[PDB]
Amino acid sequence: KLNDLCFTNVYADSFVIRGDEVRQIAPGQTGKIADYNYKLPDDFTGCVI
Amino acid sequence: SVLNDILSRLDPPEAEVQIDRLITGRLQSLQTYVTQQLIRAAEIRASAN
Repeated sequence: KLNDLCFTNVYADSFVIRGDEVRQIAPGQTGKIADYNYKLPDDFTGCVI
Repeated sequence: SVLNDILSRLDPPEAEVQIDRLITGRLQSLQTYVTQQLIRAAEIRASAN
């Protein structure tokens, strides 16, 4: 349903992490890198690929 | 059963599910009490009159 909806202020995040830590980069999750390098907000409304 | 106790033990992110509910349940207590008071007040008003 992405196309039908319309949005402002879109941002793009770039980085490479190992497969094991892919779960960590998500809202309300804990990882060394997630809690020490890049932490997603609780109210995030975005899609990560 | 304690807001201080529940809050210390739980983080906000997954906190909400328990924090949200206690709030819903407590709201119920107030509404029953508030509604009850009005009926009681109405009875007293008739008696007063």
